[PDB]
Amino acid sequence: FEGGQLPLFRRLPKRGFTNINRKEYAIVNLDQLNKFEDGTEVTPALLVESGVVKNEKSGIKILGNGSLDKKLTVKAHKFSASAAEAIDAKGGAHEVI
Amino acid sequence: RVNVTLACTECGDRNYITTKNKRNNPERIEMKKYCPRLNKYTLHRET
Amino acid sequence: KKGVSSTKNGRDSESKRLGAKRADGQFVTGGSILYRQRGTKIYPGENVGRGGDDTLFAKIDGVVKFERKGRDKKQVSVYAVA
Amino acid sequence: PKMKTHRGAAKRVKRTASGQLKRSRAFTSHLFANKSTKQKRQLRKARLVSKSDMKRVKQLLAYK
RNA sequence: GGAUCCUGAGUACGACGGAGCACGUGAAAUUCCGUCGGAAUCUGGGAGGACCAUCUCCUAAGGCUAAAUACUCUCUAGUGA
RNA sequence: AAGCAGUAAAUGUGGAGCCGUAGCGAAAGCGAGUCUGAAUAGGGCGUUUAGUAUUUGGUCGUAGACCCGAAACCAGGUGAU
RNA sequence: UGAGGGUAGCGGAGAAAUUCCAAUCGAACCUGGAGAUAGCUGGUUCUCUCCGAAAUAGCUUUAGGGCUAGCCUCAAGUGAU
RNA sequence: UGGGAGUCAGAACAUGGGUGAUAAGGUCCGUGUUCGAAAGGGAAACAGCCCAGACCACCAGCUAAGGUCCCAAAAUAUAUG
RNA sequence: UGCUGGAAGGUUAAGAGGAGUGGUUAGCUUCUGCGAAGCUACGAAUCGAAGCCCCAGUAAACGGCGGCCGUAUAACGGUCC
RNA sequence: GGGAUACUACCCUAGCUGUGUUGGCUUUCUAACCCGCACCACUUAUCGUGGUGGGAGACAGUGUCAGGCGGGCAGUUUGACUGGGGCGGUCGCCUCCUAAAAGGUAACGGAGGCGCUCAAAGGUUCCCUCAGAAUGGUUGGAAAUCAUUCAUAGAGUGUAAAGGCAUAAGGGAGCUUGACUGCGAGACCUACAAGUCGAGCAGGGUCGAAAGACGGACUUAGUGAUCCGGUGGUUCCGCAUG
Repeated sequence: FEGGQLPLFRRLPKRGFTNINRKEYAIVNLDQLNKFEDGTEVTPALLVESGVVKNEKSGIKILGNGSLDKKLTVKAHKFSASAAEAIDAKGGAHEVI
Repeated sequence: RVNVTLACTECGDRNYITTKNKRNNPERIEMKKYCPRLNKYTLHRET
Repeated sequence: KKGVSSTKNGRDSESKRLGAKRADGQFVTGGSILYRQRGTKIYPGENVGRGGDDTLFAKIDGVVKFERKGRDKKQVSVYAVA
Repeated sequence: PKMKTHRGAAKRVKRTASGQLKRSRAFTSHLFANKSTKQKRQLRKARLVSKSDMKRVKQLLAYK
């Protein structure tokens, strides 16, 4: 309050809404996988244990910023474009659940 | 001297606005101008 | 107090801050303003746009040169030497 | 107890990357017949809160 | 098996107006109120927060119910940077 | 964290849960890109490590909230010695 | 003029006058809400050092109140800016 | 950059201007200065004028504004009128 | 104006007449209406109490009991209202 | 001619009878229901009770719903500025002067405009170029119209004043429709809200042979958030899925 001069929050208009089931997942980028081996199957509950993930949010999803140093295979929900790209660049693949 | 909010040929909503008068310009006017679904200056008409 | 009566003429305009904003030798931006006027007191010359309200801008970045324009008028000549 | 939040203001702005707050403009949502094109373009935008009002309001938003 | 049978009537439900239910006769779909009306009885019905399809859960209108909680006029004993 | 062993303690036990580690966009979505979309452009937001838990101090906020002090309003009662 | 009775506060009474209804009334007194409220006055408890203002915009059902700006202070950073 | 504030009644002089009556120790703006928030000396006393800022001593000295017959420190000084 | 009264010329609730109907969909045709007899529910031709106009009356009701030229309905003729 | 008799909604001009059965309106009954309605008595309680007869009577009243009145009642409001309140006034924008040669700035201080207008007064090519003055003459109230020569834009420019203007931004001829979509670094303003000018970029067209040049009028004013409501489209979502 400012002594009657209009609050900003009625000077300005309400907008927008919430897609109430907003879905982004337990996310993970790339380079964290360097802890693992080559060829090793890297799975959801594995990574839960491994502690790159603390819990599932709405599933899992990936992003390609890091660098892998590990040809190997995954079982995931979701992927970026670069994601499976750079899996199979070294090789290995993505049993996309 | 009053307003005119025009309906395009097929651009399908309420975009363009101008001034005219029903005394100097008593009838429905129309002329060329750029609409977006076309990439060109097409004709549009009064409603 | 007592009867003081109807009363009118206290009417004036919330002003505008006109004139210049930059000066001789000074270096500028692309959408930079150089002057706020009305009419033409000065005349855009080199690399100078003129917006609607007789506002002038320099089309480029660079430095300024005011100077005479006619025999008795004045202009601008922006140069982007660097 | 717990603070509460200005729900009406929650309905009115978006938080940013660092800490800032992205506001929807105003002078909209009605007639633009009396208006111009550059205006309708530059109002189809969104801007930021200023630190001044931010000081005014900082304790309002614990929960964004 | 259930083929047949009993399955909670002025009830359910609706209109009106009032509250409550975070939420405005409301969405109040849910639940009560008072005035008018006013149902099926499975082979049917109820819901699924505008709302319905399909789908699903249940099968209303009959009753009883410890434990896990609450406060201290108490009493006892004790404690008090 | 609740909760539990414990003893009006610690400690231990206790992972439901909370924050962060990717952002963009009302949203659908996408992702070091995203939004707008016509490109990335274009610019906004980004982008390009370090934060976390407890505590001290300051400040703010809700609770009378530095202290005293009205006129008055309401509810229920007393009074015609 | 007495002794006994009857009228109650949004009310009573009233040869009317805001006049009376326990030394007081333009609607009493007791308690309670209630630490009612108070942009209003007053008040606010030992020391030394260092820095050190303002009384101006501007919008206000606002003018002796407020809000930011302004001008202070403190520590983080920068670096001649 | 960010943390914590108070200030919104200002006053007088010079100065500029308006207004008023080339009124007002007026009134409104402005440019300076002092007080407020700053003691000391000078103007007899004399918040704003002149000189001028105190860290504490000290029976030391030099000067400023101003002053030099007595109260009261300093020239009855010179020379001129 | 208020009060009463009235032709009531007509205009006027809670009242009726009924031609026809969501979101989703069992319904007449597998590009398609009898709205019938279907969940969060519905239409007009028309009239329609109190009244609303219209007209009377209405001054020990309220009210006015006026005004101009010549004139401090304080005279008069022109006088208006 | 005044509508208008094929069928004819139905028909005043109707007639007539009540029919699945019922109430249209008014009556008669009366139980209902009532009766501060009189006699009998429990109860010497005549209260109440219940007979009695009489009344009225399906009426109102009563419950809900509805709508007209309602200082009878109750709670609120009843702006500020102000050389005290005060009546008067004024309260939102634009031009100038005060304003002190950057800008900026007061006064219940001085003067003036505004709550729009131009589809041509706009856009774009190609022409024109002053009123006015005298000069002077059918006109003539000198002057109109016309004409000679100078006139400073004194012309004039849609909207007050200001600057500015013959690049004409003034005036015409023709063309038309940029009074275009999606953007823009950037800069001004300012406390905030806001507000203001843009290179240019795609794009794409008008006119123009083009060159290119047009993102509304020479500038400035033309009412004002937001919520709410409405409307149409709709990368959206929208509930177990649809």
